[PDB]
Amino acid sequence: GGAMVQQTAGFVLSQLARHRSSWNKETMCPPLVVGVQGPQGSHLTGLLPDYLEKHYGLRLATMSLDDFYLTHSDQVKLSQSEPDNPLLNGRGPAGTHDLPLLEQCLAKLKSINDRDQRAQLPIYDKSLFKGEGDRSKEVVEVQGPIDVVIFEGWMNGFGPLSNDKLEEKYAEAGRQWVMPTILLYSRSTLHSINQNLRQYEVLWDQIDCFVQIQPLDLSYVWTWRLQQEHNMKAKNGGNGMTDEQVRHFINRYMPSYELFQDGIDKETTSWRGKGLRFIVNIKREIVGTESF
Repeated sequence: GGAMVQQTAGFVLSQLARHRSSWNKETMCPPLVVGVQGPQGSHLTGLLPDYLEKHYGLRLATMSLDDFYLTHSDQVKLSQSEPDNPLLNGRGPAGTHDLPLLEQCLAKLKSINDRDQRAQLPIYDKSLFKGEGDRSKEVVEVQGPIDVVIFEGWMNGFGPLSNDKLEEKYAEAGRQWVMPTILLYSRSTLHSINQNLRQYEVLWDQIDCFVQIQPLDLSYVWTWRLQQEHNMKAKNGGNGMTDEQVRHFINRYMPSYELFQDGIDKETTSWRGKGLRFIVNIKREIVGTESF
């Protein structure tokens, strides 16, 4: 109900109206697909659906990237095929998501207004296999018609690099050295994640407009994720990662922020000119907004 939710609602409503005006086909207008990206550390995508449904009469469906991780069996196969890549030894980065399922579900949602109008979305249970995670048997039932699809994720919209450009960033980091986390990894490990990320471009191209939460400084992500783990531990009897384990956890994600986050803001994206960025301080207060 706060400023970010209200401002994001205004943007969704305006983008929906443009989408509906622009639709130049004989079939029904598809849902507006809103991509959402923001760092580790309720929150926007937890509050925004009920706000739009209650106050603006919209029907929403939400896709969260983490619910589309590979099944545990498939992730084990991935780890075994890339034993020297620490980033692929468990869920998280590019390559650890089920891209056929993501594409199938987004295409299903995008045809859900056609005139039968139903979709099923996966749920991922991070506690299974002693915390390694697996797809749940439970699903989310979606009943059309749908005005808006929120498709959110810590790396949604992240763009791959040319080989030369990845090398450029890796070499630059080495000449400068808050150590850049890409220096924790081999060049071949980083190239693999980059190549994995190229497979997401068909998925990104299904997004119509975009909302991004950008910290003033990438260092906030560590601080926020520590707060989150302490908050969760304080409410669930004290079960969670240690501070050191949170650090190692976030060090697996930070190279992706360092290398690929700028791909959200570039001339070739499907949401170019239809993006809203919130710039936030460490207290998560909006300190600026930008369009992209």
